[PDB]
This record gives sequence, C-alpha cells and structure tokens, in this order.
Amino acid sequence: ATNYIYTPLNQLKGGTIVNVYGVVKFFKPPYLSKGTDYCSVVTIVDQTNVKLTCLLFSGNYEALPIIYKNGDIVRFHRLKIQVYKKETQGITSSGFASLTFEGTLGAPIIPRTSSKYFNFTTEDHKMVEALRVWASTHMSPSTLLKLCDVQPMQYFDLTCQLLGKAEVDGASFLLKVWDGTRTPFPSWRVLIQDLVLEGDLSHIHRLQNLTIDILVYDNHVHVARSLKVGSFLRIYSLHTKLQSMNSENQTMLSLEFHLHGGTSYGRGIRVLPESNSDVDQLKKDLESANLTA
DNA sequence: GTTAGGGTTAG
Repeated sequence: ATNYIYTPLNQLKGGTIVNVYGVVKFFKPPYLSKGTDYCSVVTIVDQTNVKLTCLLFSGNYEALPIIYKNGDIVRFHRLKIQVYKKETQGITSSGFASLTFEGTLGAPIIPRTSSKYFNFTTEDHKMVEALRVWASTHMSPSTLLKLCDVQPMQYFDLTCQLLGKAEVDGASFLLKVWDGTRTPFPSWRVLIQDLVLEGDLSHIHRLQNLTIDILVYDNHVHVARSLKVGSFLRIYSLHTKLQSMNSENQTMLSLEFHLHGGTSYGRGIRVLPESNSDVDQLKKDLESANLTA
C-alpha cells in the first residue's frame, strides 16, 4: 500500500525525511555549484504561513524542481529536514523528487517533473487547488514586463527569444535577445569581433533596436555559451542601467543590460519550453513585430 | 561526501 503523508511546514522537525507541498516565494534556478552538483534554492510557504528554505542538489539539472516563477506550487518527496545555525532548512535526500504546477486559480493543473515514474492522485489535485486558493489572497499575481516598459535602473525577469551569442573576453559573454517590443532608450551595443557572433545576422540587422544586448558575467558565462539560438529564455534579475556618459567622456543615452555574477536574488537563466504558456504569448508578439520590421 | 546555507554588480 502506498499512501504519502505531507507534513505542514510548521510541524517540521530536524533529523527527519518528509514530503511537503508549498507555494514558491523565492527561488534560484538550477546552477552549477562550487561542489559536485547543480544547486537550486527554493523557499516555500503554505497555509500555516511558515516559510521553509530548501537547499536542493543533484548531478542532473533536470532532477531539480522545474520552477518558472514565484507563485508556482511544488510538491516535494524525500526532503530531509535539518538545522543550520539554529535555523531549520530543507535539503535534498536520496530519491528526492518534485512536481511543479502553475500557481494561479483556475489554471490547468499539469504536473511538471523529470521523473519517469511518479504518484499523482485526486488528493494532489485538492492540495494544489487549496494552495492556489490560499495564495490568491496571501500573495501577488503573475505580470510579465516587456522591454518597452523597463525603467532606467531596475532588476526584472525577462521572457525573450535568443537571437545571437558572442564571446567577449571570457569573464563576460553577450546574448542578443528580443521580445517584440522596443526599449524606451536604445540598447547599448557591446563591441564584438567579426565572425564571433553566432545566429542569423541578417535577421538581427533587420530588427534593429528591437533586439537588445545583454552581457552576462562570471558563472553565467558557461550557461550562456551553451544556449541554443532561437530558444526561449527567462533571464532572472536582469539589471538595467541607463548610461549617460560614454567611455570617451561624451554625453549620450543608452540602456545597458547586465546579468551580474553570483546567484543572489535568483540571477540566472532558465530555458522555457514551447509547452510554456508565456512562450505562446511571446511568439505572437514576435510575429506582430516581425511584420513591421 | 561537498556543494549552499536567498537578500542584487559595481564589469
């Protein structure tokens, strides 16, 4: 007989392995740690209003929770509860498995996971719906900022399509992306070498200022280097910076986009599959834009 | 086994 027991987040105890359900309040998408594994940090909350920060490690990128945005709902199996500096934290245990769901009321309930075999019952449905009901009142909806609405200096998550990639100087790497709308000020343009840029050059040229240049640094470089041109991405905590003085000390205006080193605040990149509803909307904006350009 | 242990670079 198989019957999973889920422990409310306020009833957790150190030195135990449990199963839990929660709403994602914060998360760092999978990233290669200094150690052996990819790592994803996820802070979840449930109806008891207690928050639990989970440190999840796996040698396989796909084995970590497939979370696309805050508000997503997760089901974790085999989560070990321990105490770190008098603080209880969750961490992956052997056989750890997760299912992730959209967190908005009335949304399809389609479990996302890399697991080949997984338990999914009517009981799970009720649990997900209950968290969505709870969340609608104790959390904020999800809002997708387009490039035409970005402010001079702010951090934001960008949903876009990758059009080009270019090595720069090793410590940084260029991603040329677009979302179908134009920034309020022209994007800065990183000086690139000739044959270095990979992607449809003529398409990029025709789009003009519809594309923006994003420079990613340090740990973000190997991830950027591996991206497939044409794929859809969510770049978390991208940073805009209005530049009003160039390197030659001339006054001007351009908008810079940086994905700074480190993983604080979720800075990172996750490839969005075409099965993602946000990608469906994006494709239409791209088609509309393409006709004009 | 370690990793990381949320809480913005400073290019």
